[PDB]
Amino acid sequence: GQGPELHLASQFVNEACRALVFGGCVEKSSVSRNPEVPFESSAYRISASARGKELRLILSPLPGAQPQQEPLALVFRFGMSGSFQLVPREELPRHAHLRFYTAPPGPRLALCFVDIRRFGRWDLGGKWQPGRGPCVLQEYQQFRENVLRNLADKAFDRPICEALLDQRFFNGIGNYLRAEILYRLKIPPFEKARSVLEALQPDLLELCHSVPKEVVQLGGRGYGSESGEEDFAAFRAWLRCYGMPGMSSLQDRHGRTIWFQGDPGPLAP
DNA sequence: CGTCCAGTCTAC
DNA sequence: TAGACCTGGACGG
Repeated sequence: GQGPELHLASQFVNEACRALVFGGCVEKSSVSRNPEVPFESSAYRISASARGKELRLILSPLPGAQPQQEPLALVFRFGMSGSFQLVPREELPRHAHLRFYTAPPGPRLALCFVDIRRFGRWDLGGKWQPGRGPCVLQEYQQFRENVLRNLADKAFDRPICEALLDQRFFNGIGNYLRAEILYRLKIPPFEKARSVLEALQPDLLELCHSVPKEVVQLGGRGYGSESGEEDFAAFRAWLRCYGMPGMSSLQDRHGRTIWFQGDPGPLAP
């Protein structure tokens, strides 16, 4: 996911788990190289927040739950295919690598971290990844300032399309978003990043917030009340640039495809 | 059958 | 920097 997907995933955990109690251990699949979660409680609640391209779960035992335990926080990065599903315990999807089991009474469910390609990670601290800048959705002013006060950084020597994937400065922006942001302003993707940002000290940094916010406001992205194909219709409709007919595409220097209209820009391959 | 395509992370 | 990390779906032969 990108920032929107991580944000909706955290909203899904919050609404779906609002009225559930979990019990027992946190089960990791055998094949996952991520760490075992050392956590057990007779009764705990699960809640979530997103920052950029990370999601933090908090495991919160109820009063008197046993064995005595403090709340535990886990931070997830989703990679290409990470997600959360709430499923009936004996219909686990394939590639459910981390499971949280509801406690009785009621229908026995599992909250699953599901990750086909296993690019996703999680860590035992609750800490956000040091080096990631502020969330473009939830920390706009901090995000904007952190870019504008570090324009000398060699990160801004690169093309604007490459700079926009640098999670030190645009935590939450990924490949579809960089195409959608740059198309809204018709900024050539291979313009020098420092050139587009010096010109700023509704601009590019504001759309780094408002464009991803639009996706959040659509809802869906796997987390909606509407069907899987229904939310996917709404998203494909909203996209104006990414993989759309009549648009150009090039490989950036890490081989990631950038979609654009018109002038590729000066630093183009 | 085969190829190609869809965000870090780490060893050069 | 360039390759590694993975699975599956679309498409070509």
